[PDB]
Amino acid sequence: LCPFGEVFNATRFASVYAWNRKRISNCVADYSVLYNSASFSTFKCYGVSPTKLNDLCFTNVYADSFVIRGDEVRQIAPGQTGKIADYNYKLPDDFTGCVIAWNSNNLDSKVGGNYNYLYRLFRKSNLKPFERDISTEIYQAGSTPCNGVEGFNCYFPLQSYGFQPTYGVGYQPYRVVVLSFELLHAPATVCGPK
Amino acid sequence: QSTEDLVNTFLEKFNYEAEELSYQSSLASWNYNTNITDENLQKMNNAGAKWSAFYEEQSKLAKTYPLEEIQDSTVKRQLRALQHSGSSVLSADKNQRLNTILNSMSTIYSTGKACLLLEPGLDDIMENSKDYNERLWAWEGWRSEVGKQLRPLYEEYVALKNEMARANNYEDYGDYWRGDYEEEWENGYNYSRNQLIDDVEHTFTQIMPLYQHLHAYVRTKLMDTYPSYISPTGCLPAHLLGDMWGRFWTNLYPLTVPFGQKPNIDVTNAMVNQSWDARKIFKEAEKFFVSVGLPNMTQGFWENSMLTEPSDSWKVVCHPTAWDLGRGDFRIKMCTKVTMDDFLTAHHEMGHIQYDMAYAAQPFLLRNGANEGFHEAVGEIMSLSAATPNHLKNIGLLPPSFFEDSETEINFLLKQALTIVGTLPFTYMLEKWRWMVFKGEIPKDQWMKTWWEMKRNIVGVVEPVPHDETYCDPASLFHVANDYSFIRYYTRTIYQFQFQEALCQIAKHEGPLHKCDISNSSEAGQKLLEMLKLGKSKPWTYALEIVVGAKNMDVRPLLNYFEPLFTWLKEQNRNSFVGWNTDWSPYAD
Ligand SMILES: *[C@@H]1O[C@H](CO)[C@@H](O[C@@H]2O[C@H](CO)[C@@H](O)[C@H](O)[C@H]2NC(C)=O)[C@H](O)[C@H]1NC(C)=O
Ligand SMILES: *[C@@H]1O[C@H](CO)[C@@H](O[C@@H]2O[C@H](CO)[C@@H](O)[C@H](O)[C@H]2NC(C)=O)[C@H](O)[C@H]1NC(C)=O
Ligand SMILES: *[C@@H]1O[C@H](CO)[C@@H](O[C@@H]2O[C@H](CO)[C@@H](O)[C@H](O)[C@H]2NC(C)=O)[C@H](O)[C@H]1NC(C)=O
Ligand SMILES: *[C@@H]1O[C@H](CO)[C@@H](O[C@@H]2O[C@H](CO)[C@@H](O)[C@H](O)[C@H]2NC(C)=O)[C@H](O)[C@H]1NC(C)=O
Ligand SMILES: *[C@@H]1O[C@H](CO)[C@@H](O)[C@H](O)[C@H]1NC(C)=O
Ligand SMILES: [Zn+2]
Repeated sequence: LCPFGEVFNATRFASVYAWNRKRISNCVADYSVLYNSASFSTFKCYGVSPTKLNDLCFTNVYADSFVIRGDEVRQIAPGQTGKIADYNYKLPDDFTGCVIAWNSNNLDSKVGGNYNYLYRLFRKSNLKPFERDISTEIYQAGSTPCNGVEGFNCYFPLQSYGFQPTYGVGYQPYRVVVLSFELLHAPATVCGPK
Repeated sequence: QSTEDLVNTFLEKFNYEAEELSYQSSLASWNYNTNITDENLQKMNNAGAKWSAFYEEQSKLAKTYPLEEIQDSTVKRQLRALQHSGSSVLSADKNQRLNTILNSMSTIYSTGKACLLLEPGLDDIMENSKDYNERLWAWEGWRSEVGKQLRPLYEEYVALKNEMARANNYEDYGDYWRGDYEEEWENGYNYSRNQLIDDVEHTFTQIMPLYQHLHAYVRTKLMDTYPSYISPTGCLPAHLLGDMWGRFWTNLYPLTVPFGQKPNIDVTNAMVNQSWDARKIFKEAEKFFVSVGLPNMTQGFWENSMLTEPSDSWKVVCHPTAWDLGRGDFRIKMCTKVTMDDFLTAHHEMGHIQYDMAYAAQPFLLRNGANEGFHEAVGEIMSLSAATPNHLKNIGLLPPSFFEDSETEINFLLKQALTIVGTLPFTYMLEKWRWMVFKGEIPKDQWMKTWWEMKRNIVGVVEPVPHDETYCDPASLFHVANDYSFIRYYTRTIYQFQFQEALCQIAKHEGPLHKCDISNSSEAGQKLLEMLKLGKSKPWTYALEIVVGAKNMDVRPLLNYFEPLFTWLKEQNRNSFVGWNTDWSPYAD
């Protein structure tokens, strides 16, 4: 009987680049309370339908929770391209799991400008599936490198969203949680009756 | 490693670092206009200074990239927009002097005093008073007091502006202004600056006949007030033009009305009967804009916008404006009332808001109009289409038994003509004088002797009192005392009718053009949003050709709009003389 609730309604969510990982094992699964939330803008489950959840269950489940914009929600999907889908968080082509997002403008805004959420816009190459990098090295653009400190033709690789209450709809903050399964040799434990 | 590679990275940082410093300045400016206090001014000034400093730093540091190697089309023009800005870099010592001169030149106009300040009392005499003597002294006095102190300051202004223009490999300061229409493309969509002088000089000949007729009636309808004071074959004096300088003729309507027994189309009483309010007006405007296939208004529009007088004793200006603060923020600010006049402004501002929403997907540097006239021209056709009898009857504010009379149409056409057609010779003359002066061809010692020489020859307005070279007439205008382009209106006037003819043709309306309507048509709006979404990503020749199908301005649509008025007026000139003579003087008969 693992508490799926606290994963969703947690106090603070992390930046996109430092995407948190939660591991859940040796418990039961309760998907009714997630379905009856009535506050999910996107509920796209890929390879997931409540019809056949009662015959096959998995061993361990991983959860990822972060905060993104409103127009970047469509980029959390297999094969999508853009900025967040190749520099921050990529879903493998053979992905079996669920993505849930909801609006959370009422909690993460300030009239003076919230500056505690960051995203990365430059890199040397695309990120491998389920790969992370929190490197603070100054990104290099030109052929000639700069001596560890930026200025001309050198750029810091992180930029912050200035969330404010009176933005549009595609710029309002959104909270996203992704659930994925694993099929290793551990005993299949996460599945419940009724 | 190519130059394009560095350019792309440099631009992708700017596109996001400008969006905050613009938003902060927009919010600071909006809060002051909304609340007006003694403390918001400092915040607004700080935000503006920060944004200006950031822009000036980026524009200077972006000049190390040569333009010759750029291959992509839009990427080159983004840097063209970024680099040309900040061209006012000639000398640090001279910059302070120029700024002080500009501020001093602007100061006297703001603090002008004449026995009554310009806005409260001085405007009323020129706009409503019908006394000959009262205007006769006032028109001279306004130039004598305020103007004479502005003449010596304006001498160095033209020289400094010419030096600034020559700094950037231009010819004269006029050519610097003429660069808002210059574009470079393939053989079919290229525009050169020196053609703009010629094209306008064409589009004024074809309007020459009609204007002449408009010069006749009024001349024979102003005879009654002054029987033996002005000659019946000469130029109209300036002080009897219904305005201080003569920009609009719209206040001569009570003096020259053909049929005063038929009231104009007014629905204010019907609105009063049904107890309308601001929200009803704006919902009606939203219905009008959504019926033509355009999208609707976002949720925050009704919550963040100010749409009425604040009656809590706080001071506001609330001059009608529409704001696109940035990043999904759209607001409209206007003191709403319960008269018919605000019904047109409701559509006029919504047009600007829709045009702003259209191009939000373009990069930051491309979020504007095609040129300096498209943005305002888009919002006039909505007011034109929302003031027709058919729309008023369809909405419900008008009884179904109402009919249309020929005299009503003639009076409406004359009322619109006195506002639109009468402002074209003045607008053309002012720009012609300024361009010639900036070129320096006109001798400095005969400026007045040249200026009035134009007035008789082009617009046919004669001064009441002879003047020497001490005076400086053009400085009397607000747009001249401050550095501002004056050629926008000439283009906008033609563009609005150019668009209206095509849209009405696509809507398949049968009858004369002035009785058109574009409601209940999802095709015209769909075609319009095809160009509105472009923004500045393509030159304005493509934007024009997408809708009308041509590449240059044509004044034929404007002549087709006023065909009934022209034909009906043509009969009244048979027992009259049309034209003016440059032979009469105020001092000698
Ligand atoms: C996460 O925490 C919130 C805390 O408010 C839970 O919200 C409650 O939802 C139930 C219905 O599911 C209501 O009856 C309660 O009144 C709500 N608030 C309270 C006081 O708990 C939410 O249900 C939790 N998450 C999940 C998935 O159950
Ligand atoms: C747009 O490009 C055309 C290209 O042909 C320019 O046409 C020039 O016209 C002059 C005058 O006859 C010729 O001497 C040139 O040889 C033509 N070609 C070029 C490349 O200059 C035209 O002047 C350009 N500008 C406009 C406003 O049409
Ligand atoms: C709105 O228009 C109606 C049109 O009839 C007005 O109605 C009459 O008003 C007078 C008083 O002003 C009453 O004595 C009559 O009985 C009303 N009805 C009729 C049939 O004449 C009405 O007053 C106007 N104003 C409002 C706000 O209702
Ligand atoms: C634009 O947004 C408005 C709401 O701001 C939409 O209006 C609603 O449309 C639905 C259509 O079924 C009606 O049931 C509602 O009563 C309307 N009003 C409200 C207050 O919700 C409008 O339809 C949207 N766009 C269009 C196509 O006009
Ligand atoms: C504007 O500022 C004053 C002073 O702080 C405040 O009382 C008022 O509520 C604000 N807003 C309005 C609607 O005037
Ligand atoms: Zn406008």
